[PDB]
Amino acid sequence: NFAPLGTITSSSPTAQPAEVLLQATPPHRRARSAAWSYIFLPEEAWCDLTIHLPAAVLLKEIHIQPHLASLATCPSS
Amino acid sequence: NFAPLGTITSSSPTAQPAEVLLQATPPHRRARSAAWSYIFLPEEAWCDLTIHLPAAVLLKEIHIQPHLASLATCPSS
Repeated sequence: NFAPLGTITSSSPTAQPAEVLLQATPPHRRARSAAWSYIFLPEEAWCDLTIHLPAAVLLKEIHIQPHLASLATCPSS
Repeated sequence: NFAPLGTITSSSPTAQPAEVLLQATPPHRRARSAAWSYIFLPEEAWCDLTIHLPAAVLLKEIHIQPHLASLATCPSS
């Protein structure tokens, strides 16, 4: 897992910092709050997150874990 | 709402009774257990529920409310 060594950023100027998404140890699977949250404007359809790595890597898999306490907030695609 | 006056049944001989789904007052939004549950066999794809009414009615709408405490169990279609 190379994610903890990189830097995460977003193009929305009003987004909560998301450096907590890269921690190696996953949060508890019964937490009452999502680690990272994003609020959509009524005319918005997509949000973006960019991860920069310090050096080139042969990539094979991407893992994303949503907030299990409430799956109504899982991204649609 | 004509549902409370009808009878509900299912074609699976090993299904939990589902007469509680017809109650007029909805359960609490923060309940820790689903009102009705069904367990799928590994070769099963669909389950069925039939509601019989005592007299003919001009039907317009159908409402179904899943278990909000865990949306991973919401039916796919």
